[PDB]
Amino acid sequence: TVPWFPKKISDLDHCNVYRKRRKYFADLAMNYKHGDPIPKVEFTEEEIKTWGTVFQELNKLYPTHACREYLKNLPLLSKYCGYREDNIPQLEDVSNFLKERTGFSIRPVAGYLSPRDFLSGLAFRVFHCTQYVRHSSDPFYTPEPDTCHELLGHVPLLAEPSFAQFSQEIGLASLGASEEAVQKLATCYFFTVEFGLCKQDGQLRVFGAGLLSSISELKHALSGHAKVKPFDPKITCKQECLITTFQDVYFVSESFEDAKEKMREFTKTIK
Ligand SMILES: CS(=O)(=O)c1cccc(-c2cc(Cl)ccc2[C@@H](Oc2cc(N3CCC4(CC3)CN[C@H](C(=O)O)C4)nc(N)n2)C(F)(F)F)c1
Ligand SMILES: [Fe+3]
Repeated sequence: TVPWFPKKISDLDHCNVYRKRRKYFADLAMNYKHGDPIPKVEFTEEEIKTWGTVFQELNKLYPTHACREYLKNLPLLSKYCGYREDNIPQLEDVSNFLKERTGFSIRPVAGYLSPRDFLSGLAFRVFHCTQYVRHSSDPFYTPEPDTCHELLGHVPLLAEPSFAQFSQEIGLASLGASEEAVQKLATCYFFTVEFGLCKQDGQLRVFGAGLLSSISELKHALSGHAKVKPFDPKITCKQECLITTFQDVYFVSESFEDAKEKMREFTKTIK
């Protein structure tokens, strides 16, 4: 039997200091329903400092590390959505920017959704995003997603039509699929959207969001010390997704158009 899956965007409704603060964010996400403006947050001074460190250090790296599509959209976000060292962008603002650019929108989320539920969001061009800020003790890498990761890792590529299409298609393929198919698609997502490298004018560049928000892993990924294989869905889908550490291997796509084509061939075989 086919599992429940959303048929319209609203069906996604059916999917000590620091701890106290995290509960505040978790409630904002839990109370949200489709159609609501995403609640705006007044960030603390410490939170803004953490953002500023992350933002300043990553922006020194992007020109030499990030793919061209990332770099194209990054300045648009400083102009329209308040991306600056001294200001944490709001999810509602970013959501409205994306809706105009590619039809993508944001929903706040408290922590992880299942891979099935997360991917189902992408089918409607909805990206579930956290709103809290990583703990100030390690700005350079965090093992759980935070708003810095969403805003600097994901958003600039969600604003690119080719990438938005690629992402949506992973979601669309997942809807009502078998457990095994969802796992394979989630793994493909992990090694493209989350931790992908691509080749542009012969150089290795970064498009993975998890790399683009981690000062330390971004540098590691292009350092020459990392293992690197071609993106090939039938092989890549078998690779373990790790969380404690830097990735043991990265996959290299040729372009967003090519990765999209490879996923189209692949998803035929898992229907
Ligand atoms: C999106 S999906 O639903 O298709 C999917 C695919 C594969 C696995 C999972 C999944 C699901 C659950 Cl319920 C729990 C955990 C995971 C995976 O965890 C993560 C962590 C994850 N982070 C964690 C946080 C950083 C960024 C990336 C790492 N450093 C960054 C930084 O410092 O800024 C932030 N990103 C993904 N996609 N999955 C795990 F299996 F553990 F690796 C989800
Ligand atoms: Fe992510």
